[PDB]
Amino acid sequence: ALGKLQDVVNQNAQALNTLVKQLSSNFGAISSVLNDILSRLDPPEAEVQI
Amino acid sequence: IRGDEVRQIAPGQTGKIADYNYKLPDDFTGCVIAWNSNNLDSKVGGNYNY
Repeated sequence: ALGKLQDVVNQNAQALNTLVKQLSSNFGAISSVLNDILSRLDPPEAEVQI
Repeated sequence: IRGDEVRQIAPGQTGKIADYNYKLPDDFTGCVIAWNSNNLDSKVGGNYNY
C-alpha cells in the first residue's frame, strides 16, 4: 500500500549504491585502486592514468 | 657526459647520473643540447681529467 514512500527510499538508495560501486571501475586505466596506479608506474607516467 | 647516458637526462627519467649526479625537474621547460666531443676534448692515451 505504501508504494510511494517505498519507491522514494529505494530510488535514493539505488543511486547511492551505484555511486559507491562506480569506484571499482578503472575507466580505461590499469587498476581501480589509486595506490597501485601511483606505485607501479613512476610519477610522470602514473599521472596520466590518475 | 658519457655517450650512453644522454637519453636518460630528460624530465621524468632516471639513471645513476640522472639520480645522484644531475637531475631535471619532472616539469622542466626548455631545451637540452648534446653533440659528439671526441675531437676537441678527448686526448690520445686516455682523458681522465673528468
